[PDB]
Amino acid sequence: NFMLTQPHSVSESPGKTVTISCTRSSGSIASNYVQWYQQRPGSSPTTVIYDDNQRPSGVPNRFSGSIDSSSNSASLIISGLKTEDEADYYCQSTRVFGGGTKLTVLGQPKAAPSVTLFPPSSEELQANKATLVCLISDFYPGAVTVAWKADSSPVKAGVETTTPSKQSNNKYAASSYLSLTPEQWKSHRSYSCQVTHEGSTVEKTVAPT
Amino acid sequence: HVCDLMSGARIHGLVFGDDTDQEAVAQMLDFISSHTFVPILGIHGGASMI
Amino acid sequence: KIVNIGAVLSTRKHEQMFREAVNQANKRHGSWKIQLNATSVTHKPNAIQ
Repeated sequence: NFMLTQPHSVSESPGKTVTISCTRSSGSIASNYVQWYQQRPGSSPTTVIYDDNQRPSGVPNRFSGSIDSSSNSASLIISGLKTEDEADYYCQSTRVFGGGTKLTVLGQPKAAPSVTLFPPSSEELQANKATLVCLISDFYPGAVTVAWKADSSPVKAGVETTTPSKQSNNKYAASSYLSLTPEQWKSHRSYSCQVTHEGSTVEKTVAPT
Repeated sequence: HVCDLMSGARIHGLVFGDDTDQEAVAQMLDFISSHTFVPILGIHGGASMI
Repeated sequence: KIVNIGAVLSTRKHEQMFREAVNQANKRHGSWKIQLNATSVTHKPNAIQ
């Protein structure tokens, strides 16, 4: 089977175009047809572009489609406008969906996220539990990629990250929680909470005691 | 066979026969008759069913 | 697998869409079980031919 690649998110100002590419892992893209879809928050997905270069009835043009081979990828091109098209787009070829790219208008000025790593409390360690608390805030847009590595390899066991959501100051907030045991807490030298936001990576590391 | 025989000595009749049950042989022979003007009388075998 | 489908269609220009259309069907139906092929031939003169 193949696998579909989409960028996590992208930001574009009104009056300018934006391109998002759907990439096929194995095999050629032209071997099968591809489709593009949009989904508003809480709204059912709606067809926007189907069968490579074909506009469904009701689609007001603008949204074109590139199916050139290139690096085994097919991209989606949108005319310059930011009225409502700020949504998440997915590519589907054959029983496989795309990752999805978040698109939003350029509103408030972008703010760098604030990374803070909280080592597990001693009282929790007494209860044979270890929770790693990582908090993020003052960032735009609400899309943060957070990864956890035990100083020698990424760790995905017990990780728990809150979905970003709009704050009360036209901003976004989120947090990441990692659940571990005292044996795992004391087994590794340090644990890292990497934060990725709009291509910006901020690293904060903590050590036991 | 049929039209090479026709191309050989000039026959006028091709009294025929068979041993199978494939009804399709009747239609093929009927097609032979149209474009060659040779009377043919199938008797026994596949070329028997009306 | 290789399920070849033929035709006795008219002049080769009309046959061109046949070779084009099958790939479209191949593109639509996605599996490694349905790899069709194509062949054709024009209307030769005479009936026996």
